[PDB]
Order: sequence, then C-alpha cells, then structure tokens
Amino acid sequence: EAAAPAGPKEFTEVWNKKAPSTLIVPEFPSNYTAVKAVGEGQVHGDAFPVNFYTPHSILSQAQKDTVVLPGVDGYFGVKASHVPTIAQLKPGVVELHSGAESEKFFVSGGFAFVHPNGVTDICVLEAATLDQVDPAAVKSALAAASAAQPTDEFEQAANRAAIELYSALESAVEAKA
Amino acid sequence: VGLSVSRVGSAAQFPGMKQVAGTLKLELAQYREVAAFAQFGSDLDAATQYVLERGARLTEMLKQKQFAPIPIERQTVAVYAATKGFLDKVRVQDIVAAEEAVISQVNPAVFKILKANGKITPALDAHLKAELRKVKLPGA
Amino acid sequence: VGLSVSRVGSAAQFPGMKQVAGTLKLELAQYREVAAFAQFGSDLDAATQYVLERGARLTEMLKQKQFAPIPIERQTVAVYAATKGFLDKVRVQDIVAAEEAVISQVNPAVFKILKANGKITPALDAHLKAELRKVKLPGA
Amino acid sequence: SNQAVKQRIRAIKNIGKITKAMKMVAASKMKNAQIAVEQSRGLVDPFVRLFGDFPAVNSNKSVVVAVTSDKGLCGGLNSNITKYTRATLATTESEGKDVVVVSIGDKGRSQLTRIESQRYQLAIADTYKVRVTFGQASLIVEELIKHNPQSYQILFNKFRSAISFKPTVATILSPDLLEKQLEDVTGNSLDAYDIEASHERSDVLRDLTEFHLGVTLYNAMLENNCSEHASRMSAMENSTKSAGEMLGKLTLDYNRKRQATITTELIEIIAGASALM
Amino acid sequence: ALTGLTVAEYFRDIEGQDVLLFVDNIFRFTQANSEVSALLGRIPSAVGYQPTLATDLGGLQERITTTTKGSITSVQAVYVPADDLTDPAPATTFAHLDATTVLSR
Amino acid sequence: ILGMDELSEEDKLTVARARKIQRFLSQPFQVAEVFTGTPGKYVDLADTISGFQGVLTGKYDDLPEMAFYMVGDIKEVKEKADKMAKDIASRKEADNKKVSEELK
Amino acid sequence: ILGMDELSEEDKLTVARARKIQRFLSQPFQVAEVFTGTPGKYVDLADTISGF
Amino acid sequence: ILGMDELSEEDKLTVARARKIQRFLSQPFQVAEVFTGTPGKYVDLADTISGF
Repeated sequence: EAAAPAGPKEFTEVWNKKAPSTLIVPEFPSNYTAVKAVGEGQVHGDAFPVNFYTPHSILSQAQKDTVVLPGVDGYFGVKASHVPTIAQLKPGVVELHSGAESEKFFVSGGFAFVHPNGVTDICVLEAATLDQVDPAAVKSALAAASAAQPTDEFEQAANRAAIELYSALESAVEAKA
Repeated sequence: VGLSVSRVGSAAQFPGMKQVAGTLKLELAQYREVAAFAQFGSDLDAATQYVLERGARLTEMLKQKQFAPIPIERQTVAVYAATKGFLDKVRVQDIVAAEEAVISQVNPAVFKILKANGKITPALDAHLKAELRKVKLPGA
Repeated sequence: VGLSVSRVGSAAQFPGMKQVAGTLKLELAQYREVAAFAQFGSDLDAATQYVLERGARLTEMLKQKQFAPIPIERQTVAVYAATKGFLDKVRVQDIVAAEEAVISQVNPAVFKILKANGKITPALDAHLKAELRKVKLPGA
Repeated sequence: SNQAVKQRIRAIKNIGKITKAMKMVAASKMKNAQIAVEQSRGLVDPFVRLFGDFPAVNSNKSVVVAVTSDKGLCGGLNSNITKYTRATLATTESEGKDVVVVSIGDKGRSQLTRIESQRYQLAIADTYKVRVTFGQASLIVEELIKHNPQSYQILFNKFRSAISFKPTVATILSPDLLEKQLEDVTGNSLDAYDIEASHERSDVLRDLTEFHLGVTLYNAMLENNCSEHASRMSAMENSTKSAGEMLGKLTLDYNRKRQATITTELIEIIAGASALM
Repeated sequence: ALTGLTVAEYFRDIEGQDVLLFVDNIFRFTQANSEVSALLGRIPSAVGYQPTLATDLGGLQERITTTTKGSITSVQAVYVPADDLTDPAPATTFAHLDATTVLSR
Repeated sequence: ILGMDELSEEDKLTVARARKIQRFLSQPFQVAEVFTGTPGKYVDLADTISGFQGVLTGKYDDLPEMAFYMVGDIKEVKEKADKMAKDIASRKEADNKKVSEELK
Repeated sequence: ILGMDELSEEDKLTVARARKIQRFLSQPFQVAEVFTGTPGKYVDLADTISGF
Repeated sequence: ILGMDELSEEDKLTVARARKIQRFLSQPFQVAEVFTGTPGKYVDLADTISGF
C-alpha cells in the first residue's frame, strides 16, 4: 500500500550513494516546520493554536478559543478538540475569538485544516478586514457582474465567483455593528 | 617559507632535522596552498581543514622569541613532536607552552643521544614516541 | 572641495557665513563619500538617498556666472536657505534659478542688517526664516 | 609607460567603487526582501504537516524546477543549485522516469541546458524584475500543471541568515496519483480528516496540491531571491577586497615607476650638461 | 636644525637635562640640504636628492641621543612627499625614528 | 576580481585546461634532485607532443590540476592521480605494531 | 561593467541622448570625400543650434 | 549595512569596551585651559597601565 517508503531520513540515506560525497544533503521543508499534525498534545484546554496565514502575510499565529470559518456548506465554528477536518472555505468572514474581542477577517476563499493535534491552519489568499472595504464599488460590482454573461464557460465561472464573493461581501458589510 | 631558499645548505644540515624537516616543508607547502585556496570563510572541506589546522599548528610551532636561540636537538625534538602526533589536542594557542612542556618534561638524555648520534636511530625514535606520550600538554 | 584647503581656516571667515559653512562642508563631505553611487536611482537606499539629494542641492548652489561676484551677505543668505532645508521644495535642475528667487524676493533689509551686524542673530534667523517662505521657488 | 599604469589605477579604482556600490545596494535589497520572505514561510507549514515531506517517491513522471537568478553577480549560487539539481536527478530517478526540467531565472537555462539538454523543457525568466507575487507563482504553477506528472521537485536556496543559504528540495505529489497512495499506511493517514468540500476528496486534493505547488513555488522564489541578494552582498565584498589588493599593488608599482622616471629624466639632464661643461 | 641642536646640546652636555627638540618638518631640512647640494654643483642621486642624503641626515640625527650626562629627544614632524613612504627622504628618515605619532582628522 | 563564478563554461574549460598545461610544463630536473628529493625526468619529444595534444583535445579533463605538477610524461600524471587518489582514504590507522617498542 | 540595466531611466535617457549627440557631432568633409564614401556637408550655425 | 543591533552578544561587548577605550584615550591638556576652561590632567605611567 505504501510501496515507496519515502521521507527525508530515507532520502538522506539513499542520497549518500547516488550523489558526490562533497555535496551535503539538501534541506527539506519538514526541517523548517515545528508543529506537526499527528504528534501528541499541543492544545492544553480551552485555547488551541490557530495559524491564520496568507501568501504575503501571517495574520495570526497565537492561540484562540474558537474560530468561525466560512466553509462551503456554511459557517462552522472550531472549538478546542475539534474533529480533524480539511474544509474548503467559501468567501466569507473568519472571526478569531480570544475572549470578548473579535477580529472580523473577511477572506476571499481558501482552505482550513484542523489537524488531529488540535492545530487550526487557515490558508487563504487574500484576507481583508472589514473596515478597509468600501461599500460603493461592491454594489455596482454586483450590478455589472450580474449583467455580462457570454457563451464562454470560463467567464461563467469567473462571473459566478464574482457574484458570490461580492454578494457575501455585501451580506457581511451591511450586517455589521 | 615559500620564497626563502638555501640549497647549498641543504644536504649539509642536521640529519635528525633533515628527517623531520622534509615532511615539515611539505606540510607547510600544503598549508600555504590550502590557505590560498581559502580567500574566504564560507565553504569548509574537512579534508583540507585537517591540513589547515596542522599548518597553523606548525606556524605556531615555528615562531620563537628573541635572544634565546635553541640547540639543534631541541629543535629536532619539537618539530618531531609537531609534524607527527603528540600536539593535536592543543588548538592553536598553547602550542608555544606545549613546545616548552615538550622540551622541559622529556628526559634530557634523549637530547644527548640525538646530539651525539646526529640522526634519529630506530632505538631513538622508539624512546621519542615513548617519552612524548607521557608529557602533559596545557591545552586540554 | 575635498582637495581645496585653507590653513588659516575658520579664523578668517565672515561670521554668519561661519554659522552655515560648518554644516555645509560636513554635508558635502558625506555627499562626496556617497558620490558616484547616485547612478543607482531606482536601486534606492533610503538613508543615503537623503544625503545624495541634499549634496546635489548644495553643489548646484555654489555655481556662479562669470564676473558676477556676490556680496557676502547674499551668499550667506543663499547658503542659509539651502542648508537649513528651504530648498527641498526645489527641483535640483533649477536651483541656480531658485536663488534669484530668494535673493531678489527677500527684501533688501535682511542683507543690510546681516552686513552691518556681521553675524546671524536670533532676531534675524527668525525674520529671514519667515522671509524664506514667501518666496516663489520654481517647483513642479 | 607611466600613463598606462595611471589609467589602470583609475580603472581598478572605479571598479572598486562600482563594486562597493553593488555590495551596499545588495545589502539594502536583502533587508527589504527579508520583510516578504519571513511572512511567506508560514503558509508552507500547513501543507508540509498535512501532506508530509516525501522527496524520494517512486514517481514515473516528475517536473523538476531549479529556482535560479536573473542577474549573474551572485557568486556561485546558480552553479551550486545546478550541482544539487543533477544530484537530485541522479537520486530520485528509479526506473526510467520521465523528468521534465524547468528553470526559474535566466541563469538556469544557461546551465541546465549544459547538464540536461534533452529533458529541459521550460524556461521562466524575468520574474524578480518588478517583484514576486502569488499570481505570478500561480501562473508558473499552471504552466507546470500543463504537464501532468506524479511529482514536482523545486530546487531553491533557503535563505537562513545573511551568510547561510542551504539548497532545498521541496516535493509536491499529484493528488490521488501518488499523494493519497503515499499517505495510506494500512488504511490511511488522510482518512482521519473530515472533508468539508462540495465535491469528492479527489477534487479537494486536486485543488489542494495546486495550491500547495503555488505556495511552495512562491516561497521558493522568495527564499532564492533573498539568498541572491545576500550572496551578491558577499560576492561584491570579496571583489572590493581583491580590487583593493590590485589597487595597492598598482600604487606601489606606480610609485616605483614615478621615482624611476624622475631619476632617469634627471640623469639625462646631467649627462647632457656634463657634455657641455 | 643644527642651531637648535646646539641649543639642546648645551642643556644635555652642560646642564645635564632631558631636553626635547622639535625639528619642525625634517623633510624641509632634507629639501634645504638638497638645494644646497644642487647649488654647490653636485650630481643628484635617486629621485632628486643630494648624494649625501643619508649622511646629511645622519649628521643631524646622531647628535640626538642619550649621553651619560642627559638626553635629547626629538619630536620631528615628518612629511611624506607623494604620499609615498618609499621615497628616499622619508625612507631615510624612518631609519632613525624610534616612534611615530600619527595625528588624524 | 570577480572570481571564477562569473565565467562562461567554455571559459571555465579554458581556465581548467590552462591550469593543467601550466602545471604540465613544470618538470623535475636531474640536477634539482639533490635539493628537492624528486628524481628528474627526461621527456622525449614524441611523448611531450602526444601529452600536450591529449590535454588540448580534452582526454585528461577528468584528472585534477595537481596530478600534472612535476611529472615527466602523460603516463605519470595518470600514475600520480593513482597515487593521489589511493591516499585520499589513507590518512590514519597506524596506531601500534610499530618498530618503536622497548625491547625488540 | 554591468550593461545599462540599473540606471532608473533618467540616466538611460541621457545615455541615449548623449549617444545621439556623439553621432551628431560627426560630419562628412568635402576634403574627406575621397577617403570614405560621402559628399561633405557644410552646416550653418543656426541649423547647428536648432538641431542640438 | 546590517545594523548596530545585528551583532552578536560578544561583539557588542567589544564595541562597548572599545568605544569607552577610545574615549579614555582623550585627555585635557594643561596648556589648553586658557581657552577650554577645563583644567589639564597630567597622567603618570602606572595610573595609565592600571586604568587601561
């Protein structure tokens, strides 16, 4: 079932016999990570480590008490010892709760892995917070994005992504406090 | 060491020193070329690093202070203790103190045998390998 | 400026010109140390860029126009304008036209009190500092 | 014979000033690139803890990317990862695997052609010209997914500190072609996860490995750009050292020639005046 | 410089003191002896100097010593002509200097 | 100035072959054997012609630089690579069973 | 040394304009018509100032 | 090119030792007190060696 016993400690013992002996073994992206998935612990109670990422940012790497994620089936909340999950995220609002305060991060889609050790890894491309959104371009954006539909299937997909993103953005910018 | 030459004095020198100075000269030649090989500290080789530490051992071995010339047997024994083993534990710093401990702690009969025989006989470098292991080097 | 010297130095300078030249020559010295590095313009450095732009502000100030010698108070006012920072409004390609837009536009009373006093006074470097903002400097 | 040495002194002096300018601008560009690199390292970790790290897989098709530089004054960066590229192509190959060799940067097509001329198939360049963005890495990953391999190998220089750049191989497996097969250990290690996507798990892994390739590629060519800047910072520092050595030797030579010039030009005058007096 | 050395040599020999001498610009001593040798019709040696450069310098610098009575010490300002330390005037001067004190900006 | 890292690859071939033939023009002498220890080699004309032709065509690009240094023929660079290579492992393991005993 | 790529396009503008000026200074001579190939030109002063 | 706080913890100790060494090399002169105000301090040799 696992007919290629791969891994870094196997690559470093097979790589010594097929390479010149002058080159040291290349590094691997496992050596630059610390928190694993299957390993024990890493939750301790009501808090749990939430790694909210972005390609160009690290928005949070602290611990939170609950994480509301905008999954494609609907908004779910991750508590401490959640079930392991690979949730694909719809355009919506992540809120990282740490008590009474709530940072409302509107993401544009991505993924969110809850690992067996209780580590939440939200992985989105763009995550704007809700105050830096203007409500003026979203309405003409929905009006124009509900208008131009040619026989292209590619623009049907891009226009459907447009209308669902801008409609979720108006739903989460007209329903604030 | 690379530019200074005395070929007329060569094959007219101390035979005990001529035994040890040949490998001293080759190791210093290798040290000069692995120092010219490293214009930079970024890539270590760990096979040239051996001769790069043996050469900095021999350079520290070779330097002496003013107005105290050394007899030829105590030069021969010190360079014998440098180009062979018996000095790899001291880093680069205490090799002057180690060479003084080699001169002071080794039995002074072996200097007389090296002086009167002129060269290192097999019965002499036997006691050289023996007497050099029972000295206590200050860099440990 | 680097090779020119005066072995009398600061003892025989106009006081008031003495008050601005002490930072003018230091700022030009730093600009000479970062000189020939302004060929990297988009390849910015953000701390040497300030001294590069200010050095270009100062070297275009000192240029002159051939049998038009300037009285010392007008030169002092021009150096006080350029070394205090009033001329970072100005495009560097027309600082030589900006100093007729300082000398001719500042009223000819600052020059008379600077000449007769023979040094910069707190009253004057309030007054002409206020006069150095109602000037029509050629910026874009 | 004393104006050739003077113009050589001028040549070596302006070369040294050019090189110190290049060193200080690479040292500035290394610091502004370190803002972007340490932020992009975060997103690599969830995929390497979710999919693991499997460099020696028995794939029958791989696409190898060596992330090289555009400008060439790096000082042995692109040659080091070309050595590492062929030393991984001689390692991960097992049975007759089709390997597509790709280079990111102009200095890769100059040397991967010299190593693997037939398996070289794609050349991405001009990527660090303005900046590196995720849409750019996404388009490069789309062009790699135009080929359909069972594995991806990304060869880049991990910027660790301002002096340490370690070459890194980062492996991305194709979703159910090899990735799910490498995760099942008598059951699966992926079947612990409750999949919360719309369509099947094959589709969510097909999306997730494209996103993993885009993230790995973006981080790879940020790390390699930061190591490029920090290696030009040390190459243009040794070159100022050697251009100071050459200038000192040329100045000693010029002063010897200046003294000899004054002596022979004076000896000519004495020899001409002693023939008349 | 010989006149200043005589004034110091009285204090050394007759008063028995530790005298300081300040030969300001020993290079100008060298320059003036070079001009004197040129006016006397002598063929100049290396770069342009007197043939007697080492001897006209050593005639000065060997009277600045420690005797059993006292000593003369010289703080001589040194000029380096083409910023060239191998020029014969500073190369001959540095053969006598027991110390250098570099004042820098 | 720039190091060897900025060369083209045919230029690195030029530098490698030129360092090889620079070392290969070196030769031990039968009158320098009294102060160097190396015995001196007479090299016949056909041998040096064929050796330098072989280094020029590329037949010895595998051999290192210092195997050409102070050797007679183009055979002796191969035997010096054989001697240099074999040692590349032989560095230690001369602990005891010596001639440096105390009774024998 | 580098190759005119790192000049911020205010230096590339004066490099191009200076190359144009360097070429525009050259002029064929009516006494060098038998040298190279070209009938020689006589430029007026007003045409010189307006062209430069 | 890297920053004053880029340095190691031992090299900052050498910077803080050398910066207070090169301060300590300065000295007020007895002849300079007619125009500097601060009086001049003759320093003996043993005091110099012990303090440094």
